[PDB]
Amino acid sequence: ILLSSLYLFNRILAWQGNVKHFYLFASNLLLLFIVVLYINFNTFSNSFQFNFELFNSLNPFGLSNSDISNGLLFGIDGLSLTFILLTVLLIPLTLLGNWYNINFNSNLYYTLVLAIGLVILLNFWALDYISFYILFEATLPLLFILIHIYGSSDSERASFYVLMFTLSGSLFMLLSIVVISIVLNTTNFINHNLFVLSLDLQTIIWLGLFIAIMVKTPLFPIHVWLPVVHSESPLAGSMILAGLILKLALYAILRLLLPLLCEAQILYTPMIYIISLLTIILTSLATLRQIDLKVIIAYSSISHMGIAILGVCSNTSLGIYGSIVLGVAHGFVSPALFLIVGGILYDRYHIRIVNYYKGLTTYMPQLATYIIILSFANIGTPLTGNFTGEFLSLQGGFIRNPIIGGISCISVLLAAIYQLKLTNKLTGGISSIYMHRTNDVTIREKFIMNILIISTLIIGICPQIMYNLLYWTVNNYIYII
Amino acid sequence: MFIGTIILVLSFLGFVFNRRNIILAFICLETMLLGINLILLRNSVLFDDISGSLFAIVIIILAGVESAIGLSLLVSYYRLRGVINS
Amino acid sequence: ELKPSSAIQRGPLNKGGWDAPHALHNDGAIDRYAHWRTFYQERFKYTRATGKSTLIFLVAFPALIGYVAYQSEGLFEFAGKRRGESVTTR
Amino acid sequence: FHPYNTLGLATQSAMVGLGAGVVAAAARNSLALTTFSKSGGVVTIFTGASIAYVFTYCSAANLRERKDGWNHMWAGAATGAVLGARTKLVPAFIGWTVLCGAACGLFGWTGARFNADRKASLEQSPKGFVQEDAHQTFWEVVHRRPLSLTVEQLGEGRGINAVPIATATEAP
Amino acid sequence: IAHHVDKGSLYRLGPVGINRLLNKASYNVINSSLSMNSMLILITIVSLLLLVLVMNVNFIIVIPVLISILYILFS
Amino acid sequence: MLILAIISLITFVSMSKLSDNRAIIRLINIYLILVLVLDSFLYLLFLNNQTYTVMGELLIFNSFTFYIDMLIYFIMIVISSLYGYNLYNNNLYKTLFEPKKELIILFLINILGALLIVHSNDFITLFVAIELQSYSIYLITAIYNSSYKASKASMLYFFMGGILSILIAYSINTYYSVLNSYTLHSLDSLIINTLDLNLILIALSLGLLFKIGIAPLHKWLISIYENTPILITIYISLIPKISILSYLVLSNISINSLVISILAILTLLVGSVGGLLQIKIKRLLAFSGLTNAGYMMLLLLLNNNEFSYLYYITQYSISHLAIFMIIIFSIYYINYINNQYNPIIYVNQLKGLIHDNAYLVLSMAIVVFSFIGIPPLLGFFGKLNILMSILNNGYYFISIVLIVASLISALYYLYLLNVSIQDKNNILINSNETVSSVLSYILSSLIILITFGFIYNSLIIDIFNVYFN
Ligand SMILES: CCCCCCCCCCC(CCCCCCCCCC)(CO[C@H]1O[C@@H](CO)[C@H](O[C@@H]2O[C@@H](CO)[C@H](O)[C@@H](O)[C@@H]2O)[C@@H](O)[C@@H]1O)CO[C@H]1O[C@@H](CO)[C@H](O[C@@H]2O[C@@H](CO)[C@H](O)[C@@H](O)[C@@H]2O)[C@@H](O)[C@H]1O
Ligand SMILES: CCCCC/C=C/C/C=C\CCCCCCCC(=O)O[C@H](COC(=O)CCCCCCCCCCCCCCC)COP(=O)([O-])OCC[N+](C)(C)C
Ligand SMILES: CCCCCCCCCCCCCCCCCC(=O)OC[C@H](COP(=O)(O)OCCN)OC(=O)CCCCCCCCCCCCCCCCC
Repeated sequence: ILLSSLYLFNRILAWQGNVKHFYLFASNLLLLFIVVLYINFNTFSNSFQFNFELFNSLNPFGLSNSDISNGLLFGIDGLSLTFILLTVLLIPLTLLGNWYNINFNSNLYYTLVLAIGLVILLNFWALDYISFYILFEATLPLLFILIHIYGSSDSERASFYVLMFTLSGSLFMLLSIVVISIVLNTTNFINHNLFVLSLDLQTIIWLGLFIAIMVKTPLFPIHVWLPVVHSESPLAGSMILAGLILKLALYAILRLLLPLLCEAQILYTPMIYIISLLTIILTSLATLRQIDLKVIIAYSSISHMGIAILGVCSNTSLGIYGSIVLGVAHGFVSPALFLIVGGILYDRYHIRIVNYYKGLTTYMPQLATYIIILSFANIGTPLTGNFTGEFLSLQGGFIRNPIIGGISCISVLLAAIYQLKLTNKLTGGISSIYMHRTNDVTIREKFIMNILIISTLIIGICPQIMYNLLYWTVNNYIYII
Repeated sequence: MFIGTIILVLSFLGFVFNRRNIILAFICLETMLLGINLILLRNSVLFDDISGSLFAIVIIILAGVESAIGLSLLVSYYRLRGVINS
Repeated sequence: ELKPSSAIQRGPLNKGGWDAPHALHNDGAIDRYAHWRTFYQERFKYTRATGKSTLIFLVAFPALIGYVAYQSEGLFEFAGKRRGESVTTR
Repeated sequence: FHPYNTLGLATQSAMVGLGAGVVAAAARNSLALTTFSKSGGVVTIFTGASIAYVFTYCSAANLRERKDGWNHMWAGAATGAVLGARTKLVPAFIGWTVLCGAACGLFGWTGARFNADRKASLEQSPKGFVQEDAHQTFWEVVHRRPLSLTVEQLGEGRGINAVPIATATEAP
Repeated sequence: IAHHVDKGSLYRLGPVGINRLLNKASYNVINSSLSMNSMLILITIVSLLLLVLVMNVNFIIVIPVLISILYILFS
Repeated sequence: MLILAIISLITFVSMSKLSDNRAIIRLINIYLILVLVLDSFLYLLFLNNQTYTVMGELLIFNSFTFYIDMLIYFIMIVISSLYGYNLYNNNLYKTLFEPKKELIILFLINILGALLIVHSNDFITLFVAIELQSYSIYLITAIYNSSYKASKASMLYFFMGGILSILIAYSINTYYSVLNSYTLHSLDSLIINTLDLNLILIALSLGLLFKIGIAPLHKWLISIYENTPILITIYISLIPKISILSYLVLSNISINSLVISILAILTLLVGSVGGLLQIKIKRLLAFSGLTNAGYMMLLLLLNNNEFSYLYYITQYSISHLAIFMIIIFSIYYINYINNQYNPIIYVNQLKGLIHDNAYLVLSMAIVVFSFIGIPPLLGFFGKLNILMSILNNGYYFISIVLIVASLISALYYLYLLNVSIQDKNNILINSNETVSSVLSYILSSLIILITFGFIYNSLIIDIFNVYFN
């Protein structure tokens, strides 16, 4: 199979010359395969189901059935399945959004994009700390290369930011993982809630883990790399980064931190709430005085992640469900806004300064409708998944701490301010003098945006449709005596 | 222990604070080896032990070959420049 | 006498592609304003106003929220509280 | 905790710093009476750093009646203040203060040692799962901890109660 | 906020401040191929001996000396 | 085999003409390969961690030294291939890379010195092996006497090595004067408790460590590495590090040493910070070597460091060989040869290499990200094992400093890739010339090892548990 499929790949490359059709086909097959897996997934059980092990000593190149397990573990539960489905949904759209604007070394570009997508998808399958960390860092070289070669004018500094900040956080994560390894001599996620470390040791390990979470989510005050890396990334890099790599952080909290360091998490929760309220308020305010389109869209994601964090550390089932739903809805909506600003407007006019843009409704009414819909979705209109996520997250946060959650309810207003201030200038007024008329949104762009819009609407009208995968998870991590 | 130690330390200070010539440098190397060996041999005698004297003989031979190689290096260095201005 | 091999033939790096008509009329003033705003960090200096905003937002505001969040931890329980009952636990 | 003798220890530190600055000045001279003329004030650098660090460390340790990393944080802050006064600029002074204080606070937190405290380290400590009902030590792990320990360490409230809810709310 | 905090202080404790700090420190550590190196080796030997003497006396007293030494070398 | 090779080679090189140098070197390359493959089965002696004292208790043989020995042979094979084969067949490369007549004999003798350092059970053997390696490495530095910088380098090296050798001999003799012995095997826990040997043993360790260039005595070695011919630097920067570090690890005479702790910290800081402002390739690589030597120095503070040290030294040897070979290959695409000993000198001379050779830059990226420690490349697991060891033994502050130093050094590691994936105006159109098959295959083998070594991690640890326990 693998030999034959490799032959097929080689022949397609030799004859056609551009791998991108093969990659699109492949990613669609992967999506279908994951859907088949969902069909055969038992939901009346809190146990990992499609388990396999790699690089075991008895079978380094195959799967292990040995009675000693020294390789890397993989498997899924409902929580991993949700994000995996999101990933396989997003990857083909990431390939498709750059279908025409890459005219050089295109095969390498598509290879990097598909590789990053596969790395994240595999990362969600990881079942122990070491493999999780391995696949968690494996993206950074690919992101560095991609941003450096296929990025905009300031792409060199962008690539250095995206590598350095994430390494900086990941190495403290590595300290915590090394401490866990040498203290427990185990690394798995299957039974790691069974080990009850001393409170002081929990308090120490929690620091490294949460520093990694601060850099990767990001949270205030170490969020300054994200707006850059977004603004100078090419479209696929921005869509992947906004839609999957940030959710890797939330998945990291739920999988690595909460089951193992429960008591220390209980001790540290108000500090988390300080940091999340900081990120929400301060980044939302800082968004008001930006002049770049992609930078503003990037700043939106940080605030939504702040609300997600407030949900996920609320020690309530509603808070956790809200954090997950908000993560999924953000993965639907933010790639769409990035598609607009960095693939439609940027590919037509090759500029991102806000002053140039005005009154796009006259020549491009369809693009204006899309902007309006996506912006009201981003600020949390009900019947959109974003609203369900923000509402449930805020419920959990208000329960966990009434004052802090009540103040956090100002995020609704702040989000409306920056987003609608942007869309007001973009859609209306008299058509700009600086730019000329160009085509309206095309069939491909409309297809991608329709996919994202219908996904967010579907989970916004009936968020319950996710519950069958998540009803174990909403109880697996809350710590009430 | 006394004569050897003082030869070692004075040759070391001559080497370090040399700002006169490179020959002084060679000589400080040799005299350091001398002082090391004198300390060694006094200890050999005090212990009535042969291991000390065996290592002294080996130092002698290795200092010989080290001097040979070092002077060869200096000559090869000179061949290109014609003059040693230190 | 040390020169690269004569065997090598070097041509131009052309990037190919179709030169689209230029659909934006760049405004030099806007570009300079954008560049100044984009690289403001290269020229930032600590003064009285800048230091004041720093000490407010990075120090005073976090301290306020921390005092609130550690003082109020576990203070409230609201679920189904009735008349006469204390909504406070301490 | 029995006190550090701040005065004496600071005096010895003054002596050590003066000697170290003298050695640095002699070196500086050799590498470049003029030795102190062309010193660059290194003798003052050493002397001031020594006095500041030692005096602030002992002072803070005595006042708080504790020995931990916070004392090193204060002492590093004082040392950074001394070293950043040389810039003659308020931002640089503040930066030296806060950052040297942070670095030395990290140093004091890890143990205020460059090598390791061998007896406390994991390799020389009781580890693994504990036996029948023994008290938990720092490196040891269990399957269940005593609920009274949870209630005392974490504190009452926010879902931490002496008795499981369902048991407490059972009818008879 | 957006300027003074985000592109101000956070970049100070970020890419820009670190860039300046590393520029200065690196310049200082790079700032007579023999005589100099010989002086270096003597200075290392004597400095190590005196530092360890101090450590035997009292380890707390040597911390400022190490801080000052690093200040000389990097700054 | 090594002694027999040295003797025969002296005879042949005496009786052969200057044109036969490369053929002779190919002969020895194949001979070493044959020895490595046919005599490998002697590992079986070391089953259950069986130790053997040999030559009247002068040499010690265990699994550890057997592995170091095999590694040194592999390194010698790779290094001799660079001299035994031409990259290109043009006049320029005949001028650039020609092997001296006696170079191979010097290489073999320095290898013998390194192996005797590794196996040394007695201080007399240690000192003789140190002096053998030191003399051979002086001469290797000096054999390219047409270079002004190489001769200046050899002289500075002679003097610094002589002083450090005198410090070492002094330490050996003080140990003799206190214990009337020349063996560390005479040492025991009772003896270490009873007597204060700390000063003597630390002086011996420092005398050995300053010979591989740990701070604050680095700069003389970085200058030597900068000023030697590039194919000489590939060797002299590696073998002494391996031999000295392996001896120190095996001896374990500085456990929990406060002075070694402070010096390892200082070495990390200087290697990371000082390499940032560098613009020359080989100075960048030498500061890389300094930082990695710091990572290995940390392992001298603890017991049971065999696995972490072996893994780290192996992956470092592979990465170091590979990065030097990549710099060597990238010479064919530069438009300016600086001189005949060091054809490429400045990092910026690689600018736009991806447009000339995409896969060369792919290999460069792989090796750089190994150095930074990106999983699942080998570099990550090397750093992981080191962190495991030092955290198990309570070196908390040193672990924090190691984190910080890896972060800082990532900057000047990525400097190379950064300039390499930028764009050059004059892009290779075509060429008839083929890079030599053999060296390209070797470079590819190193790259594939770095990339896909991790699949064998669990098998390696299983083997290790039976040969080192
Ligand atoms: C992610 C951010 C990283 C930054 C944080 C790292 C800092 C770690 C600090 C925590 C920690 C090592 C923990 C390492 C765990 C993994 C390491 C994590 C990764 C490493 C990067 C260092 O604890 C240090 O704290 C300093 C104060 O701050 C002290 O400074 C000094 O104070 C003065 C000297 O007395 C001087 O005046 C001066 O010398 C300094 O002032 C040190 O003495 C002290 O060793 C604590 O270790 C130790 O804790 C104790 C009781 O906790 C344990 O023994 C316990 O004994 C009973 C009670 O004792 C308990 O009944 C029992 O149950 C338990 O057996 C020990 O077994 C040991 O384990
Ligand atoms: C037909 C004979 C050919 C054998 C030639 C060997 C040449 C060595 C040259 C370079 C060293 C390169 C890599 C050494 C591998 C370690 C072997 C071992 O397992 O390491 C163990 C000890 O683990 C350790 O400490 C850690 C070792 C650190 C290795 C770091 C790299 C890991 C990734 C390498 C993956 C291997 C590539 C396979 C691709 C299909 C020693 O094993 P051992 O002493 O029992 O000897 C093995 C039996 N032998 C003699 C017949 C071969
Ligand atoms: C470079 C970064 C670091 C690299 C570290 C790890 C690299 C791993 C390389 C990818 C290989 C993993 C994917 C293939 C493994 C699974 C093969 C398999 O057969 O699944 C095993 C599992 C159980 O099957 P079984 O027990 O045999 O019973 C069958 C009953 N009919 O059967 C199942 O339940 C199906 C399992 C589906 C798994 C989905 C995997 C998602 C992505 C697949 C390709 C990913 C390739 C990644 C490439 C980039 C590198 C990360």
